[PDB]
Amino acid sequence: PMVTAATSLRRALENPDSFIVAPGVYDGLSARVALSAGFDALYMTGAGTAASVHGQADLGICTLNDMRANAEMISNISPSTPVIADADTGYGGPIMVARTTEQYSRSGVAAFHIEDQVQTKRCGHLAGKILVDTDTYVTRIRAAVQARQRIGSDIVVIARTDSLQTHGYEESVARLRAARDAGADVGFLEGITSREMARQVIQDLAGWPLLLNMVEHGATPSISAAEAKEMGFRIIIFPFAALGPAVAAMREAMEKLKRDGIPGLDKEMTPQMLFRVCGLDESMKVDAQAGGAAFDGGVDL
Amino acid sequence: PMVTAATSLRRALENPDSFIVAPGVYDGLSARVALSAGFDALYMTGAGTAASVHGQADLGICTLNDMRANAEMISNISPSTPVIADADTGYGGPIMVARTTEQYSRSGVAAFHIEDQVQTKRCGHLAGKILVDTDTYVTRIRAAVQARQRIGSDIVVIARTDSLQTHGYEESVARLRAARDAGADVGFLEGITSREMARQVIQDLAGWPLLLNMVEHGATPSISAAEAKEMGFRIIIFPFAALGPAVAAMREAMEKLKRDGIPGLDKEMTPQMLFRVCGLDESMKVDAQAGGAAFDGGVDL
Amino acid sequence: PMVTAATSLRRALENPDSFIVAPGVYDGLSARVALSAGFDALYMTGAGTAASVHGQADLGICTLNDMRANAEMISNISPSTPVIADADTGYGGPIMVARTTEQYSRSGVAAFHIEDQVQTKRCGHLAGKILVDTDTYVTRIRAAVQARQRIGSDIVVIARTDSLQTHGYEESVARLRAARDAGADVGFLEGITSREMARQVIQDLAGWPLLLNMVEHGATPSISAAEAKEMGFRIIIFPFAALGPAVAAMREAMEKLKRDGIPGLDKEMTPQMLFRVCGLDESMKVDAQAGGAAFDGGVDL
Amino acid sequence: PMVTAATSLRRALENPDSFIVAPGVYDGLSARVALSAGFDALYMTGAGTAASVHGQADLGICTLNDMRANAEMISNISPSTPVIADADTGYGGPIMVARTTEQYSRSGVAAFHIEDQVQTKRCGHLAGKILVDTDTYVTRIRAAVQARQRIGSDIVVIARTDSLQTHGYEESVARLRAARDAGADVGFLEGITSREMARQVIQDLAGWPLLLNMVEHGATPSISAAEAKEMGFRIIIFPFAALGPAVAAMREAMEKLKRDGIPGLDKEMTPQMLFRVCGLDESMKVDAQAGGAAFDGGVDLK
Ligand SMILES: O=C(O)C(O)(O)C(F)(F)C(=O)O
Ligand SMILES: O=C(O)C(O)(O)C(F)(F)C(=O)O
Ligand SMILES: O=C(O)C(O)(O)C(F)(F)C(=O)O
Ligand SMILES: O=C(O)C(O)(O)C(F)(F)C(=O)O
Ligand SMILES: [Mn+2]
Ligand SMILES: [Mn+2]
Ligand SMILES: [Mn+2]
Ligand SMILES: [Mn+2]
Repeated sequence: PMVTAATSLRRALENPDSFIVAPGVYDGLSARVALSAGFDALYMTGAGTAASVHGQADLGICTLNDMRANAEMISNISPSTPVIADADTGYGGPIMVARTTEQYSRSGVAAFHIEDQVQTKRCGHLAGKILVDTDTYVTRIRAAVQARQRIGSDIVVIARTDSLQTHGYEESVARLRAARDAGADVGFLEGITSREMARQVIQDLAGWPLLLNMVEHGATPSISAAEAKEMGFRIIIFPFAALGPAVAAMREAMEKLKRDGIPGLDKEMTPQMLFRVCGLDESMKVDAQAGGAAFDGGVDL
Repeated sequence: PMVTAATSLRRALENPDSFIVAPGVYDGLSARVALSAGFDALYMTGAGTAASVHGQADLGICTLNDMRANAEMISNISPSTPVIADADTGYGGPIMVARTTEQYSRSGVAAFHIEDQVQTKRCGHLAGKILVDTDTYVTRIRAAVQARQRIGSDIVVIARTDSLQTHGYEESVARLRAARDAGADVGFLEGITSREMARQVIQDLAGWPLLLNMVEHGATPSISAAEAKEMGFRIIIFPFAALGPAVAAMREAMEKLKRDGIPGLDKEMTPQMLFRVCGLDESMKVDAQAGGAAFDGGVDL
Repeated sequence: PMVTAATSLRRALENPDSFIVAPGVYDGLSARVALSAGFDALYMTGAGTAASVHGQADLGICTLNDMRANAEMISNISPSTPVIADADTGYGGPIMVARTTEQYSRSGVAAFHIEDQVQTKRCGHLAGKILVDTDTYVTRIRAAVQARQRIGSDIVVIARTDSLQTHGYEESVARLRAARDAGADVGFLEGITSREMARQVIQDLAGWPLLLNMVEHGATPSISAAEAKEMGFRIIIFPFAALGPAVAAMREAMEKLKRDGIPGLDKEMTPQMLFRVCGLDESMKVDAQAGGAAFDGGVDL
Repeated sequence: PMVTAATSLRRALENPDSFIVAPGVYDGLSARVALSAGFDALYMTGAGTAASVHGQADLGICTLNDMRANAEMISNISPSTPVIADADTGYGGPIMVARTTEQYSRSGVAAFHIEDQVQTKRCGHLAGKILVDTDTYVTRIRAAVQARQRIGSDIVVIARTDSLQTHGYEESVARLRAARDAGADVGFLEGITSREMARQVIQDLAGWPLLLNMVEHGATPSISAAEAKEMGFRIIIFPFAALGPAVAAMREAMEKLKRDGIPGLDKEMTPQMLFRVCGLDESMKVDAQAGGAAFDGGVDLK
């Protein structure tokens, strides 16, 4: 019997108390660090995938192949951490949304989210978004739900709406209701603009687990994880938890290297140290375990 | 016709006053950030490829597919900037050394490096490394040379040897010699153990450009670029330039997130901020030029 | 001094007397076979690709990754042989049409066609098609011409319209001329319905090279290369010239393997014969010239 | 729960009565065709993958990435039909054999085979084969077996040796044995020189279910389905069963296209027909059921 984190994430979002905290990772390393810090959930950012795999802004540039491989490898770094993964708008219509679902399920991906934008989608905290009508939107969600059923996957279907910005509060809620009716599992109102409004969605969709996108310095005012739990939310996501820090530091680092002529990393950061963050030691156990002798001796010095 | 940065680097390699300084990057973000900071050349670390793409240590886990893809994107962020891309051992015998060359060429890679380890390779600063003999190795260096000139490519072939730690300085120099005769453009003594030895290679192989691999806190004492230039090297790489610092900053930041429950990114790090680092302005022009409406009134909130 | 069939074909189309016959190929095998036949050009069918890569119909399930990979590899079987690569609707808006143009050009592709359906397009001989408005289409062509030009590519842009069935003859022509004005290299009126439309269109955009798509037993009367040349076409393609016969042959061989329980391939299908169809001899030479003893001996017996 | 055709097959293999007939497919077309002919199992040929995905010979060109992708798409067309996928040598040492085992399980691959060649392998019917040593090889086998249990897959680890051409019959059987020992489920003596040795090897490795690779016009004399069943094989594969014919038919099609200046395909082959061979109807039902109307009025021309 093979296992997926969809299952125990699914049980937790059925327990009305357990609260899910998920930092936003974008590649192998951010995922290894966020694990070491002791988080019990990860979020694979679409934006961060764009950044790292393409060097590109969050503009629909990422392909299903792109997202799925990244989502996959992030999922099996630790197969019991549920991974919540971006899936943008489904990489097409029903035919495509199902492949994405099927794919993300086989991959061990614990949840994903489908938004209501046109396929050449935009970061949610960006102006001038373009949406698809409610009918097409429900059709994506209904495909993802029917797709998981057919293969018996527990993968958690998260319905994002980007419509607040363009269409007003009332309409985004009509969309979330309509996604709840097609069988979605969690509701995702993107870019909540106020505490009044976080409070107001939660009651308007009372008893449906909702998710908060705590992207900072965008449309959404700062809510700590505790306050969100307390407000009623069931999941909070921090898409730039890794990406932000990593940018500031590399920048300073490259400017330092520029004036200086050598990086000057702390003497702690040895290649073995750096490798250990990426599972060196577990990787050599695997070799010694199967009769191999390549890491005979260790690996220092 | 189409241009590649092979020809600049190969040209610059001929003027013996030009000295190529290339920091390590390992994904799009590090790349854009290295570029933003004014570097004239980039080095894509294999180790860093393994870590960001796979979350794995540097042990030959990366496939040609992984490597090339990552090489092409990094190379095309800024087409006029030369990129020296790790090619491990050529991912096979000659047949593969050859596809490796052609594909890196087509990708717009400016230079690459092939070493004398078994395919199932390992970072050069760990104990244990297992090598192939001199003939096989030369076969690889010859395969790259032949495949480049067969397609009319100016990509720069860097001959590396990982054989100092087990076979001794003398052998290491003998393999560089063979390689030089086989037509490599640049010598790569991995894991130079002293300044004595740095000055010494340069002399024993005088006339022939050499790379210094400036990985700190490993086998090589800390030599700055200015100093390497003065010794007589032609290229200096720093594989962990972005990676060390990103690992530190993210570890920090994830620890903060865990205690704090909100990441607290500096206010300067809006979503737009971060996309703008990843070419958002330019992506927005392509559209407008083409001329699209998507982006109309930009994206600011 | 890297080179590309794109430029060879650019030139062909500059002289109106040149006539181009390009059979459909969909994978490495079809490609080798068609090359062995002596054909001077290839057409990588999108439909085709979907069937081999995915085991799926032509419904817009291939992503850019799929199509670029296939196109590149086909293109580099015989680098001197121009390959006309299907490129669907460009895999998104302008941003993606450039990435498509850039990648295809780096891959050695000679030409590609962009059409005017929605991104979840279907084969042009199915009913139903859904189209985007003319402006949105022109925006695509325009991005490919621009993208071409920013990078100095000679790649041929082929403007397709699927508008005949839904909008009729004259809207079709209107769209085509609109694309010509945007810098497109070749017109492509999908599923022309009569031999006199054939001739009407050729004088309707006279001076401008036109492609005939000779897919049989859908929408288009059966017209030959001789006949097409005479009519005044510049390029004739046959998406299923390899595909169909392969299907039918495999169908019959699977029944016969069904009943008889041993395939009974002809005495000449040895493994080695099959391999020589795919460059065994040439890639054994690659090795030797390097050279290892890998195939030292030969491979036979 | 998601269900793997690897279980249905593990269990089929405990039945001493179940004989598995598996034709070699290599792309989606050749999968879809094999299925409709009614086969209950498919074989992904390593060789055929090289040819179709790369245009290249069977020489170690394919990377794990390559092979997994084909193996995955091929398993999931009919997800209840077991797919036995080539795995070459496992693309490196344990670490890599582990990843291969893992990815092939997630993909739905029913079985995969691992050989004792150098990682730059060649078709086991070419000369020149250069092997690795027994220890090294058991390390590979033991790793796919440990990887498999670490994650709880039913995936069937087939053990293959190429050592017959190079090191003789008795060494060939020593290797195959060392490997039953490290936990492999199915044995694969590749390139059987004669029919009395096909009879012999079953005897020598009684207890353990074996696979015949029936590649025609190489080293192995031609032995049929019922005939290998009788002798006592559990699995027979025909790696070129899709690819031989396709080559012959395409060569002819090209000659005809020069002769006639048009393929002259049969009235039967409408685009629709070929598409339906590729599951177009299934595809269109997925859209309708999800509420999409993209295929309203259907898709046959009017
Ligand atoms: O992380 C993401 O990709 C995202 O979709 O959640 C987002 F943050 F960019 C967003 O659009 O909000
Ligand atoms: O960065 C690399 O991949 C490298 O090869 O330069 C190295 F640093 F890992 C090394 O092997 O020294
Ligand atoms: O081969 C193709 O992909 C094609 O676009 O030309 C076609 F045949 F499918 C078609 O749409 O005519
Ligand atoms: O199909 C294959 O790749 C194969 O391994 O079975 C073979 F036929 F090439 C072989 O090695 O015999
Ligand atoms: Mn996103
Ligand atoms: Mn390296
Ligand atoms: Mn097409
Ligand atoms: Mn094989």
